[PDB]
Amino acid sequence: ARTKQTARKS
Amino acid sequence: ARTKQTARKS
Amino acid sequence: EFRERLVYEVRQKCRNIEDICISCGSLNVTLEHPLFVGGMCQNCKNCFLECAYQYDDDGYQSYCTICCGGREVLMCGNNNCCRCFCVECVDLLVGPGAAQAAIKEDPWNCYMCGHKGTYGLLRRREDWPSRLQMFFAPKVYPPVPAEKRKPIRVLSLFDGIATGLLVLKDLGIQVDRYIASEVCEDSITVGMVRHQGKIMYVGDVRSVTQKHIQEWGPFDLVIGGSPCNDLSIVNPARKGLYEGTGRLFFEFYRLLHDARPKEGDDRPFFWLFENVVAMGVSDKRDISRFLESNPVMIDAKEVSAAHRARYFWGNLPGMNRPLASTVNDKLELQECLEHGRIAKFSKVRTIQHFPVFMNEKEDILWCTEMERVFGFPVHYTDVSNMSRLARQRLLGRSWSVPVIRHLFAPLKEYFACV
Amino acid sequence: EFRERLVYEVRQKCRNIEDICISCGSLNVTLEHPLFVGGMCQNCKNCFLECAYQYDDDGYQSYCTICCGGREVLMCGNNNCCRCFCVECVDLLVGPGAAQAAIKEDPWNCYMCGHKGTYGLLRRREDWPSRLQMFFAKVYPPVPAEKRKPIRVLSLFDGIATGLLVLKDLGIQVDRYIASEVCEDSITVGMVRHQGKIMYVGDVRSVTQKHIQEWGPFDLVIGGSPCNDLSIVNPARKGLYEGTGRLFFEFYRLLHDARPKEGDDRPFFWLFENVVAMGVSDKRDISRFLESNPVMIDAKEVSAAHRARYFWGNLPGMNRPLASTVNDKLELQECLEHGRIAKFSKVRTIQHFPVFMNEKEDILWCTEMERVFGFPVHYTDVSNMSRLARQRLLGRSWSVPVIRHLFAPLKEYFACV
Amino acid sequence: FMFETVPVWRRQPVRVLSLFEDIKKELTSLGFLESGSDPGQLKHVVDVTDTVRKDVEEWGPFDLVYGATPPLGHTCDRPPSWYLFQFHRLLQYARPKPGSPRPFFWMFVDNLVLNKEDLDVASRFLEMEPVTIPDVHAVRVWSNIPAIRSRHWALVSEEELSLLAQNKQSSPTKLVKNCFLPLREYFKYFS
Amino acid sequence: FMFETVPVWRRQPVRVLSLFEDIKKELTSLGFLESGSDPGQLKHVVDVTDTVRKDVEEWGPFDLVYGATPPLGHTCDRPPSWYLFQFHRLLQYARPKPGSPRPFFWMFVDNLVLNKEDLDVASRFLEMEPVTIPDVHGGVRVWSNIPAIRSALVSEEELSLLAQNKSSTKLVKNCFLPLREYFKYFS
Ligand SMILES: Nc1ncnc2c1ncn2[C@@H]1O[C@H](CSCC[C@H](N)C(=O)O)[C@@H](O)[C@H]1O
Ligand SMILES: Nc1ncnc2c1ncn2[C@@H]1O[C@H](CSCC[C@H](N)C(=O)O)[C@@H](O)[C@H]1O
Ligand SMILES: [Zn+2]
Ligand SMILES: [Zn+2]
Ligand SMILES: [Zn+2]
Ligand SMILES: [Zn+2]
Ligand SMILES: [Zn+2]
Ligand SMILES: [Zn+2]
Repeated sequence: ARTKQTARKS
Repeated sequence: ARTKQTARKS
Repeated sequence: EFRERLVYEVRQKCRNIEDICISCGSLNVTLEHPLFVGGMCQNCKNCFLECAYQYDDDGYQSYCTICCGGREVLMCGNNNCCRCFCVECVDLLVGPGAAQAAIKEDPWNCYMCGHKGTYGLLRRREDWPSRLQMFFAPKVYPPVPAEKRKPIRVLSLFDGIATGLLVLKDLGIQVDRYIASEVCEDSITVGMVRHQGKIMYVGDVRSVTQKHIQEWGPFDLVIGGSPCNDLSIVNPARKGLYEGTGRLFFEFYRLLHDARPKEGDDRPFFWLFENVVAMGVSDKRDISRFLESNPVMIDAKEVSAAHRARYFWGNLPGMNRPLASTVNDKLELQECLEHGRIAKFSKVRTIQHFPVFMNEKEDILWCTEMERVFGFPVHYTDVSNMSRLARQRLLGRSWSVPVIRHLFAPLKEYFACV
Repeated sequence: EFRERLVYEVRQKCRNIEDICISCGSLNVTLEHPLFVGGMCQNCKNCFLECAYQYDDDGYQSYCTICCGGREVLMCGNNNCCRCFCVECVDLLVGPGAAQAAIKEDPWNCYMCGHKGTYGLLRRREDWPSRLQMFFAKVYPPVPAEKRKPIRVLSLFDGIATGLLVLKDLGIQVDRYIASEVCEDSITVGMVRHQGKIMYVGDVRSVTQKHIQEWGPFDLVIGGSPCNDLSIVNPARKGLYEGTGRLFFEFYRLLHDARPKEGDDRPFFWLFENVVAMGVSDKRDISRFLESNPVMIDAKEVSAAHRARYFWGNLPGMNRPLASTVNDKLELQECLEHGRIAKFSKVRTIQHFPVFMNEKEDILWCTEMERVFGFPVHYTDVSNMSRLARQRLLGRSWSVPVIRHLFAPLKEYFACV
Repeated sequence: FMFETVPVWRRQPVRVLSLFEDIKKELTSLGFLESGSDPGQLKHVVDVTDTVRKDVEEWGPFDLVYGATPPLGHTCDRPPSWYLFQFHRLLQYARPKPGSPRPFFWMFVDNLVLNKEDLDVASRFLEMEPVTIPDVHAVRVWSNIPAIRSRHWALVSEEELSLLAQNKQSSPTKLVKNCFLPLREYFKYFS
Repeated sequence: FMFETVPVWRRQPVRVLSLFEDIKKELTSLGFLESGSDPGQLKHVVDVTDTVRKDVEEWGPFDLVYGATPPLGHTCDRPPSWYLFQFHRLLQYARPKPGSPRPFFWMFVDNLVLNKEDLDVASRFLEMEPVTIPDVHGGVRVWSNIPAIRSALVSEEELSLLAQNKSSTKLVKNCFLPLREYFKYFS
C-alpha cells in the first residue's frame, strides 16, 4: 500500500 | 547515466 | 507508544477492549470509538473533532483514521476512499508486522473497506454512521461506501468569484456540474477564466424557476451568500431583509426548497447559506425561521489573517466542530505581505485604514496581498482588465477560502475523489 | 537510419571517417564537424545552427550533441555540463551496446568531458573551440564543465528584470545581478519577482568607474536604453545626443568601465538593444561607439508579436537562426483568454483594439499581453500600479523568447543549477 | 381541476388556516364552516413571526390556506413583502406530504398594497400571474383553486388601479367571497 | 604629476591628435612643434563621424589628445554633446595599451557652449570637474590630466551673462607648459 509521513501539529 | 526523450521538431 | 501492554492484556483475555481507549490507551474511557470496538477518552474525542476531516494536498487524510495522530501512515488503495492508518495502530490492533504486510501488498484495502470486519482485535462497528453522526454535535444521511460514491452536483447562488468550486477542487472532490447564479460581469469573468469554462452560468437568481431547478438535474449541494449591505446593521442606509438586496435572501430560500429531495427520497443532500454576523436581530431570527435552523458563527482569524466573523446556516456534517489551522494557512498579515513591506497589525480588519508600512510611508494592502489574506491562491483575481477598485470589491465580498475548506471537507466522505 | 552500413566500411578501414557526414551519413561532405572527427553536410550544419544551443526545462540540451537530432538521449552526469547523446549515435561511433552500458553506468561522463579524447571511432577535436567559433559566423574559448562558475551581471535600464528571468529559465547560476533603474514600478516588479536578489542602484548616471570596479568583476553587461527620442516615427524625437537618447552613451561608458583589459582573456559578454525604427546616422553612431553592427531579430518568429529590434553584442552565435520551441506561443489566439477571439495572428507594437469578445471590440488584457511577450503569466501582477502602468511596463520590455535565444549559449561558459 | 370529485356523503368539513385577513365570516356565509360557533375548523394567526412548522402541523390538517395583505392604510406593522414570504413559508408547512392525493387549496390576496417589484416577487414565489378582480366605478388573487377565471370582466389597466390607489381617503373586502365556490366539490355543505 | 621626468637628450617631439579646434600654432609658439612646415607631428580631424579606432592607431602614437567645442555662434554642425562623446571615443582609441608607462595627456575645452546638463555629462564622462579660466580687462572651461592646470572669481551667473551678451581663442596656451617635462623643446 502507499505510504506517507504526517505533518506534526501545534 | 540519466535518460530522456526528445521533443519532436517543427 | 503506551498501550502495548494494555492491548497485550486485551488479547490475553484479561482486559475488555471496550474498557480501554484504543486511541491513546487512557483508562479514562467515557465514549465508545464511533468507528471501531473499544472505548475512547474525552481528549481523543476532542482531537477526533479537530482532525478526522483534515486532508492533505494528496487528497488523503492528514492523520490516522484511528488515533487521529500517528507518525507514518498507510494510504488506502480503494477508489474514492481517503483514509490512512498509522503503522503503529496496525502493529497493535491487527497484529505485529501487519503494517509491513499492507505496505508490501500493492493492491491494498483499508479496514473501513475490506468486506469482512475482523482484522485482529480490531472490528468495524455496524451502526458507525449514526455514532459518527452523534459524535459531531433532524434528517441525517449515512456516509456512502467508497465504491458507490459519485461526482457532486452543485447549485451555487450568488457565486461571486467561484470560491465554492475552487475549494471543492482543492479538496479533490470530483465535480459533475456547477451551475451558478451571478449578475456581476467581473465576477463571472473570474469564474470563467479560473475554472476553464466549466461553470454553467445562469443570470439573476430571480430568473431561476422550479422547472429550471428540475431540468438542471438533481443537485447534491446548494450554497450561497446573498448581498449583506442591506442587512448589515452598521449601514445607515439599511433596507433590511425585506427590501433592497436584502430580499435576495428569500431567493436562496426558494431555490433550496426547489432543489431539495422529497421526503422518502433519502439521497444525501447538503446546503450552506452564509451571511454577516453584524445583522439586525429580527433579521437573523427570520433567516433562521425560514431555513428552519440556527447559524454557526465562524471567524476566519482562527485560520486566516483577517478578522472576518460570519454566520453559516446549513446541514454540512460536523460544521459545529472546532476550527483547526493546517500549516499551509497564513496567520498574520506579515506572512501575506511582499518583501520590504511591514505589517502594522497581525490581522486585517474588514467586518488603521492603511494597514502597511513601506519605507516610512503608509500603504494599503496590495490585491495580491489581499488574496493572500483571504486564503485565495495568489493572482486568483488577476484575470481581465477590471480596475484595482473592482478587484478589491470582489475580494471584499468573498468567502475566506480556508473557512470554506473547513466546511466542505467532510463532503469527501459522501462523494467521489480525483 | 542511413549510416549503419557506412560505418562498417569506416571501421573496416575502407572509408575515411573524415569522408562521411557523421551526423546523417550524407556523402555530400563540405565542412568538418567542429566537435568531432568526420565530415559534415550543409543541411546538418543548418540544423546544428538552429539546434545545438537549444535546451529543455531540465537544463539539458533538447537534442543530441552530435547529430542535433536523435530520438532517445543520454544526459551528462558531470557538473555544469548540459550535453546529450542519443543512444543511436553512440551505438555506432563509439561501439555497439556502449549506449545502454552508459545508461547503466550510474555516475556517467559525456565524451566532451571524459578524461581521454578518443572514444571508439569517435574522437574529440583539439581546436574545437575555434571551429565552433567560426561555425557560428576577440573570441573566447568555451570553459571546461568543471571549471565553470556563476555568472556576474551588470544590467542597465533593467526594466522588469527580463534578463534575470531568462537566466533563471536557462538554469544559469547567477552570482550577482546589479541593475540600474529609475522607475519605481519596474524596480518593484524586479524585487518581488526575484525575491530581493537584485542589487538595485539608481540612475545610470550615478554609476562611476570606481563603482563598476568595487561592484566586482562582471561577466555580462546588458541593456536597452529608452527608444522614444531615437524612434523616427516620433515627431518630437530629440535623437541620440539629446533627451533620453543620450542615455545610450551611459551604456557605452559603463561597458567600457566593466570591460577587462587586454591580456585579461576571461570570457566577457555584452548586449545592447534598441529599436530598428531609428534614424540612419543614429544607428551608425551607435555602431561606431560599440564598434560593431547590430543583428536584427523580430519576435514574430518565436512569439506572437511583430517586434523588430536591433541587438549589438558579442554573445556566441547571435547571428544564428531563430528556432521556435513547442513552449512558444505563435498566434494571438494561443495567448487569449477563453471566449475571446483574435482578429490578427500577431500583435503589432513597434484595429487599435485586437480582440473580439461577444461582438464588442476589446483591447489586450495584461495577462494576455504577458502571454504575447513570452513572460510567465501574472509576472507583472505585483503592486497596486494602474492598468496603464502595467501595460507601459510590458510595452518597453524585451521579448522573453528572443532573449532566451540570445542568452542560451552563455550556458557553455557558466555554471548550472 | 386537479382532484377527483368526492361523493357527497363521503365529504367532510373544510379545514382552513387563515393568515392575515380572516375569512371566517364569508366562509360561514357560503356554508363551508358550520354556523355553530366553534373555533373548530378555522385557525387565524396574525404574527406568524415565531410560527414553526410543528405549530402548523399540530393545528391539524388544512385543506385551504389563505393569506392576504392588510387593506390600504391602517395595519402594516410589517412591509408588504413580509406577508408574501411568511405566507409562502407556512404554506409549505401545511402542504400534504407526497404522495397524498387529498385535495389541498391555497389562496393569497393582495388588497392593492404590493408595488410592481413586490408583485413580480409574489408571482415568482407563487409560481403564477394574479387574477385582478374589480369593483364597479380592486383586489389581486393568486390561487390554485380552479375556475377563478370562470367569469370574465373589465380589463382594468395597471394605470387604472394606480389612480384607484392614489385616492386612498377617509382614513374590506369580500369581493373574493365567490372564488371559494369550487371547493364544494370536495367539501361538506352546511345549512 | 603622474610620470617620471625624462632626461632632456632622451626627450622626443610631442605627437598630437587635435580634434575640432586646431592647436598647431600655440604649440608651435611654445616650441613643441618645430616651425619647419611638416605635417609630421600633428593630426587634425574635424568630422570624425567615420573615424575608426584603426585610423587613430595608424595616425601613429599620440602623446597628447586635444578637443574643444567650437566657439559661440557660427560653427555647430553638430549638437554640443556630440563633441564630447566623439572626443571621448577617439581618446580611448588613442590611449596606451596597459601597461605602457609612456606619458599620455589629453585635454578637452569648452568655449562656453555646454549648458548645465551637458557640463554634468562632460564632467561625468571625463571623470573630473573642469577648471574655468577667464577673460580679463574690464570683465573658457578646461578638462585635462595635464598637471597644474588647477594651479578669478567667476560665478556661474557671470559666465551666463558673459555668454548671453556675446551676435558680435587661446587663453589655454600656457596649460601645455608642463609637457616640457617629457617632450622635446624647439628653438
Ligand atoms: N440578482 C442576483 N442574482 C445572482 N447574484 C446576485 C444578484 N444580485 C447580486 N448578486 C451577487 O451576489 C454576490 C454576493 S457576495 C458573495 C460572494 C461569494 N460568496 C464569493 O465567494 O465571492 C455578489 O457577487 C453579487 O454580484
Ligand atoms: N537614468 C536612468 N537610469 C537607469 N534606467 C533608466 C534611466 N532612465 C530611464 N531608465 C529606464 O530604462 C528603461 C528602458 S526600456 C527597459 C526594457 C527592459 N529590458 C525590460 O525588459 O523591461 C525604462 O525602464 C526606464 O525606466
Ligand atoms: Zn484516548
Ligand atoms: Zn493510529
Ligand atoms: Zn478504504
Ligand atoms: Zn549530414
Ligand atoms: Zn545523435
Ligand atoms: Zn559532459
